[PDB]
Amino acid sequence: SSLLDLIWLETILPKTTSFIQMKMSIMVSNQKGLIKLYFLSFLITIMISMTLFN
Amino acid sequence: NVLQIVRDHWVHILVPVGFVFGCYLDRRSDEKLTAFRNKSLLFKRELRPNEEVTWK
Amino acid sequence: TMMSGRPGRVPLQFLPNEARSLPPPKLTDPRLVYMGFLGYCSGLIDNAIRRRPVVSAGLHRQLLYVTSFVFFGYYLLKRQDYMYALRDHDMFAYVKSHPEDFPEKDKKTYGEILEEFHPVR
Amino acid sequence: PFFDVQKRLGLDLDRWMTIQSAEQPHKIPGRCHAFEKEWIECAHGIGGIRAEK
Amino acid sequence: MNPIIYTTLIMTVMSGTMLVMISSHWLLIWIGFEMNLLAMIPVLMKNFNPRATEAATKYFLTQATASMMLMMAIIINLLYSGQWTITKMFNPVAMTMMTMALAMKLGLSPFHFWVPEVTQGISLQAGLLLLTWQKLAPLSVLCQISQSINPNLMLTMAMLSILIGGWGGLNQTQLRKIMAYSSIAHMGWMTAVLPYNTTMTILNLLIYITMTLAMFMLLIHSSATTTLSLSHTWNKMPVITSLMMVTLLSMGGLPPLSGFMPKWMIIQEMTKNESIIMPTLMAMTALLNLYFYMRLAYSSSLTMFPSTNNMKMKWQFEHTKQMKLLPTMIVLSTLVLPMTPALSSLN
Amino acid sequence: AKTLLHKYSDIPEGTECHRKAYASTSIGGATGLIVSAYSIALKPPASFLEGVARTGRYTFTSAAIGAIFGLTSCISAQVREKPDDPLNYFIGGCAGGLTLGARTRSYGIGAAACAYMGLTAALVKMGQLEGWQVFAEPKV
Amino acid sequence: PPEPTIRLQEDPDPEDENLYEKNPDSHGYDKDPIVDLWNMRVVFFFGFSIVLVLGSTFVAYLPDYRMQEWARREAERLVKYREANGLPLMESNCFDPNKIQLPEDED
Amino acid sequence: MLKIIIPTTMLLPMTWMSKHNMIWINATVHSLLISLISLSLLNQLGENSLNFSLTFFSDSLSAPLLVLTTWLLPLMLMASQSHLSKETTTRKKLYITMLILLQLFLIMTFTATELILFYILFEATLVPTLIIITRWGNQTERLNAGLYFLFYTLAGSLPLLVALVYIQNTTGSLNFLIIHYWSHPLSNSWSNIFMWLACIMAFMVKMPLYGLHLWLPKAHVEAPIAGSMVLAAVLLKLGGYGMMRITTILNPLTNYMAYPFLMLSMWGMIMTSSICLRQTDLKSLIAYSSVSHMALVIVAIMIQTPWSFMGATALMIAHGLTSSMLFCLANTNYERVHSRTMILARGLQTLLPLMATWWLVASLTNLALPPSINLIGELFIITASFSWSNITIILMGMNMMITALYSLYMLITTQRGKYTHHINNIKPSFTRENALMALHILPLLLLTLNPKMILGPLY
Amino acid sequence: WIARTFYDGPEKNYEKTMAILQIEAEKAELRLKELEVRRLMRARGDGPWYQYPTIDKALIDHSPKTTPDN
Ligand SMILES: CCCCCCCCCCCCCCCCCC(=O)OC[C@H](COP(=O)([O-])OCC(O)COP(=O)([O-])OC[C@@H](COC(=O)CCCCCCCCCCCCCCCCC)OC(=O)CCCCCCCCCCCCCCCCC)OC(=O)CCCCCCCCCCCCCCCCC
Ligand SMILES: CCCCCCCCCCCCCCCCC[C@@H](O)O[C@H](CO[C@H](O)CCCCCCCCCCCCCCC)COP(=O)(O)OCC[N+](C)(C)C
Ligand SMILES: CCCCCCCCCCCCCCCCC[C@@H](O)O[C@H](CO[C@H](O)CCCCCCCCCCCCCCC)COP(=O)(O)OCC[N+](C)(C)C
Ligand SMILES: CCCCCCCCCCCCCCCCC[C@@H](O)O[C@H](CO[C@H](O)CCCCCCCCCCCCCCC)COP(=O)(O)OCC[N+](C)(C)C
Ligand SMILES: CCCCCCCCCCCCCCCCC[C@@H](O)O[C@H](CO[C@H](O)CCCCCCCCCCCCCCC)COP(=O)(O)OCC[N+](C)(C)C
Repeated sequence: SSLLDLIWLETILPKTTSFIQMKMSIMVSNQKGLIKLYFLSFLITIMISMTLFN
Repeated sequence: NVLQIVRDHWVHILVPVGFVFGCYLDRRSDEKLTAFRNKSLLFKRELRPNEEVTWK
Repeated sequence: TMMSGRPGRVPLQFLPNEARSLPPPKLTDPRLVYMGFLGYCSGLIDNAIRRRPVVSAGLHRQLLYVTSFVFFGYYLLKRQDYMYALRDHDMFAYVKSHPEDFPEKDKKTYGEILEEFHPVR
Repeated sequence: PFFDVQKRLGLDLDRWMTIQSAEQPHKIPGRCHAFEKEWIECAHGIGGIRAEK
Repeated sequence: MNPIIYTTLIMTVMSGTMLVMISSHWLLIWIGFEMNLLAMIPVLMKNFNPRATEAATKYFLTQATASMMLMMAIIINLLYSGQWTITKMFNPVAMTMMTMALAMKLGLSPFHFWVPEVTQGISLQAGLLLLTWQKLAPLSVLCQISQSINPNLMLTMAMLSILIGGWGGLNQTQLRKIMAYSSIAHMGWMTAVLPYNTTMTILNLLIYITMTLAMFMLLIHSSATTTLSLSHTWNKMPVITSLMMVTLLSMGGLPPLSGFMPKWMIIQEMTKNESIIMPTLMAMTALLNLYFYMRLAYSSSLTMFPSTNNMKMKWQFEHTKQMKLLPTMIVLSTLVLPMTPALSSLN
Repeated sequence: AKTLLHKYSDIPEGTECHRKAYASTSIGGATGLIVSAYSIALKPPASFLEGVARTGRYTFTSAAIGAIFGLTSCISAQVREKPDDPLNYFIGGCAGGLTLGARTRSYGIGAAACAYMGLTAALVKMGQLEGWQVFAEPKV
Repeated sequence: PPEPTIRLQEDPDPEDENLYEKNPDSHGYDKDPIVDLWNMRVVFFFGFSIVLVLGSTFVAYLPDYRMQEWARREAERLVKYREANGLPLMESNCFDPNKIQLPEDED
Repeated sequence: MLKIIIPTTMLLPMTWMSKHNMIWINATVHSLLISLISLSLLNQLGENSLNFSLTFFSDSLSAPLLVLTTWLLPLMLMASQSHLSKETTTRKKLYITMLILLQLFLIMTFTATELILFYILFEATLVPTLIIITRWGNQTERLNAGLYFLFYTLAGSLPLLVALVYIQNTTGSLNFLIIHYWSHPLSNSWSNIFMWLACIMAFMVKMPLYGLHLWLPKAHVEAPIAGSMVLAAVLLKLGGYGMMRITTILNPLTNYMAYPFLMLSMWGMIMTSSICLRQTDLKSLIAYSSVSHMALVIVAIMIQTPWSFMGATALMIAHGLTSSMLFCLANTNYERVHSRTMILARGLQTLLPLMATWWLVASLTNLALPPSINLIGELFIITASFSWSNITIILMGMNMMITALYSLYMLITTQRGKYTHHINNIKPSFTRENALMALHILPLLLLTLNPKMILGPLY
Repeated sequence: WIARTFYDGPEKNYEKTMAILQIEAEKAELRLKELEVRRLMRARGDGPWYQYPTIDKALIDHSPKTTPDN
């Protein structure tokens, strides 16, 4: 009841998914609104696209 | 009282009318799957003197 | 199947002339009935959003919704049928003109084909 | 996407400015008029894939 | 602004898009994009406040950069083949520059950063126009030159867009940012099928536009831009919240709703090309969009939140302006799954 | 680009363990450098020297993970005398995952890394064997 | 602390109502006695009288479309023929071997 | 098949145009009539099937499930009448609309000659149940439960869809008839292994499998009574129906691929039966018992023998009826005590004797007392498992013993002993509740007279 | 009586199944054929489908061009 059903079977599928998605969301959405960083990322991805797909 | 309970008990008639309509629609959909009527190897039969189709 | 460049295609023509060679959809087509039902639901939701008696507020408005949905649905069904007819026409013509790519396979019966048997145990 | 209004109406809104071998003012030829003319005549109606190959 | 001026600006936006979609010359397509950009700014800045001005500035910067890259690709393609007609790209470098420019115009990842910013800055009507009408021209250009695109780059950006939309929408309490991230994810779904079938791209665009129109009109009707503000809507107009909940169910791709039609078809199309892994990841990632749609549905109609005393006054008044096309949009975005084969109309 | 892909794939699976380890280390270092560039572009942590320290840490961690994966998988393939089995890539993949856990110093992250990297490595091996295409070319 | 210790203006949770108080003979269907009685009557008539009895009788007398009696008669006549003619009852091969073309191995 | 579908659709306009005090009467009457109409699909053939049209067909696996689905709606209306009395007319009509929509989706799901149509309706059922749980549930956990109940399902169902469309690209059809007649062996390959997993996991998560069963106690404990009834009676059987339908194209790979699921089921039935022994909640206990029974059904389907399929059909029908009855009894207790804790209200046999008799009969049928159809299914599955391997008898016997133990424990805790002194609001049981229990239990004891009606197409 | 009033004979269901099976078999073989035809047209480009535009040769000007060599 407690060890497997309430803890580990809960930890494996649903809790891990929730934790992973929460961290990924917090990483992706947390941008300070500084377009300097946005366009620096734009330059990096432009050069990566030029050097990676041809 | 007629023409008063009709306005109050009219809803009851809908389930039975739906059933009759569904039966008619089932027959209508059946009518378009007659490509093999009296043509199967198992029940290939000679028509009766006053029979047109083996089933409907 | 990209038919955008198919030869002899008038640019902005909804229904070509050759589409008139096809049987029109019947007025009691189930898809037309569903389009009318969609118009009826739109009328009900229109009554509900405007805070009016949902079933019996505006009969002219609901009739107009049903009629417009049926009209557009009829023409849409015609165009749909025409496009599927073109697809089948092109496919059959291509198979006819390329016999070496669609060969006639040999007829084999199951009494002379060996299939592996897998017991369920 | 592309709505060929010009083809439907026969207008020529911008087709006059697409290729070198198409009716320049004062009959001035492009530097590669002959090559472009040959390539266009080769690939007409054949389609993109077959023209490419 | 003057209603005549507003009408003129809207018609100029529409004429720029139509010039993009009817022309066969790259210069005229560029001119249409320029006209659309030029007439779009005052529409975004219609309600004058510093937020809208900031949003208009960000939008102008991104779109002008995209236009410059588009012209650069046009000139390179002209250099390697003296062609002005929109057809083949004729150069690997010109095709990459062109795909980047159109992705920045659409808001595809990695060029997605401006969409939530601008959508949050502007009002609900400006956001409606921005997220519906402004996708028609870049997507039409992409549909025309799809046989040139490198499938690797387009599929990479589509998968990135789906992932980013899913993860970024999970963290939002503002409704406009939720709409922006939903738009990003739907753009990702649309561009993943361009290399294989442009008809599915157009079908996805039509379904997405219908759902977005219904959603924005519902948000304007119950004038809420925040999750908690939307939580108060049940105490005045519960039918609006119910319609919103069903629309959110449709937007999440749950069958038998209309939003299930594109993804299904797209997945179906991609399996005809022996592509199995990518559609699977796409669906599993769209589960995140469904999750935050469900959170909004919980907050809006499935549970009843506390209200305020002043709401009683609002009970005594009715909307002065009503939306003619909202019921049709709701019904179309909810109940058109039985009419799926009509996609052969090459919509 | 695809140069490192050819470099890694050209080597036979059960031979040249050092060359496989070198190719895997190169791929890991490149991936770590790209991730570091992304992080620096989106988030400037404190300064030039702290940022380059972060980039060095990320690159070294990624290169170590790649090295451990490559060497362990190649050794397993050579010793088991059964090449082209996803179990070897599973073992190597979460040897790499376990090393990631040791670098991060957490038992939970080590176990999760073993799970998820062994599964991913086995899936990649299966896809190579069966010809699964992540980016399918348009045929129809 | 000038707060009332009250988070919001809320209705008190009511006490559950007893149907037997205002109406003995309450049948537990509805608080209106007439609607209550008629709901009892329709449930009992359409659930026990119609479905439970007539449906059970209908299922009991369903015609033999699964062909159990037909199968037993076929087996009876087949056994009668095979016993008389000395044939070895059931055969091991379900299909006639003469209409099967086996592949030669020649190994 | 439209003679059943159209009246179910007409149930909606009849509900919404009913008087404020006539919704329950009309809905119950017409649902009972629809059940009587559907009862004529039990006339099945020893030949192929009842192929009505290109879209819908009937089978002796489909017909018992259809009859049970139709019969469940009137009982759900009777059970929901009580706790929805203080509710507005519009919201009562919306609840009845959800119930009718769920019935319509289930009826079309069970016939559904196409696998894509089956998938679409199989997932369409997910929406009304979610609304019912998250809207008319009492506790604060209902929302959480709904989330679980949703995502678990979709976690299994999106891969299936992919596999489904993939199959049609290779076979050319997803019609059950063409799929069955044109079936070809599935090679032992990695691609085929993952196709097998995609085909199976969607139905496996809905049974539920022992590893993936966490959503079920949450959803059942949190849902209202009608939601619990339909979840335990019909919605759990969608996985069994789907597995029986789809395992035809998975041979011979099922022989190897079934081992992990067989071990999970045979051990998890013991695990969940033992969990039932230490449970302080009636609804949670009944949910865990359902998990055990569905584990046995999973074993039956994976073994894939004629006796396995017959036992699986019989057990699915019997469990649906029994679990619905058990939930109804627990809900009758809850509507008096408002606690849902087993140890609180005790000695109820002294205060409610006829309801104690209903409790005894429900516990006896959950215990699989012969010649009930519960034991018919149990015994057929056990015999098939014994033929599969003689060592399964150990686990089956342990499961039987533990099942008897917790069934009689639940009976004794609630009905026997001394009444709780401070509980004085226990009223005599209503005619509605007694009739609800009778309408659950008499069909079971009637079905034991004609078992072939619920033994499926391999009878 | 039940068979006479509620049901029909076996031939009806038998031949309806035969017709349904024919329809589904032809649909399946048509689906396979259409997939193969689409693949062939997309690869070779000689069919009515996947026809991508090329420059219209009616735009070319055929006149003396102020220089003899075009
Ligand atoms: C499978 C396909 C087949 C089935 C099709 C199903 C869809 C069809 C209809 C589609 C939509 C059209 C109608 C919706 C408009 C809503 C109007 C409304 O509010 O109802 C009030 C209205 C009466 O109340 P009223 O006094 O006028 O005003 C009250 C206010 O409207 C407001 O009342 P209020 O303010 O007092 O109460 C507030 C309430 C009000 O909120 C609502 O009422 C919700 C409205 C539904 C949302 C519509 C979404 C768009 C369509 C989605 C369809 C989804 C289907 C897919 C499966 C997913 C399932 C969700 O909101 C709440 O309480 C919030 C909590 C709700 C819980 C969570 C929400 C779940 C809603 C999901 C419902 C889905 C089915 C709805 C069926 C129709 C319901 C009326 O109800 C009606 O009478 C309309 C019903 C239709 C009339 C039928 C007339 C025909 C009969 C005679 C002809 C016989 C036919 C055969 C001919 C031959 C015979 C001889
Ligand atoms: C999303 C739900 C549907 C909403 C759609 C809007 C409904 C209102 C529209 C009213 C009618 C519009 C038709 C316009 C009249 C004539 C149009 C004609 O001149 O154009 C033809 C084009 O016709 C239209 O494309 C077909 C429109 C039909 C759209 C409906 C299909 C939606 C999919 C099915 C979902 C169910 C919806 C049904 C309920 C509305 C020829 O175009 P062509 O120059 O040769 O090729 C360019 C386009 N290409 C490149 C993609 C090939
Ligand atoms: C209080 C104590 C009782 C007082 C009364 C005393 C009398 C008691 C006697 C009754 C019980 C004793 C058992 C004796 C059985 C006799 C009847 C039996 O022989 O008939 C059975 C028939 O019973 C039915 O087959 C089973 C009942 C049908 C069940 C349908 C349920 C009702 C529908 C409601 C919906 C429920 C949904 C459930 C999902 C599936 C078997 O008949 P069968 O040998 O074969 O052939 C019939 C005749 N033929 C040859 C002409 C064909
Ligand atoms: C002693 C008696 C033993 C037998 C008991 C019989 C019990 C009969 C009631 C049970 C019926 C079972 C359900 C049957 C539903 C389907 C029947 C349907 O197929 O028949 C249709 C007709 O349906 C019937 O009219 C339905 C009767 C419904 C009523 C049943 C009896 C109970 C009614 C209770 C009403 C109470 C009202 C309130 C009273 C106060 C017409 O079929 P059709 O598609 O053409 O068939 C083609 C083949 N043909 C041409 C040879 C026929
Ligand atoms: C969590 C709650 C329950 C959820 C459901 C659980 C059920 C899913 C279990 C999956 C069934 C088994 C998967 C594959 C079975 C095939 C047999 C194979 O695995 O064993 C050996 C295979 O050897 C190794 O096992 C290779 C695979 C090793 C990599 C797999 C990771 C091992 C542990 C991971 C478990 C995690 C499962 C959950 C993932 C999220 C056989 O040797 P070999 O003759 O060579 O292969 C024959 C098969 N061929 C011909 C197709 C090649």
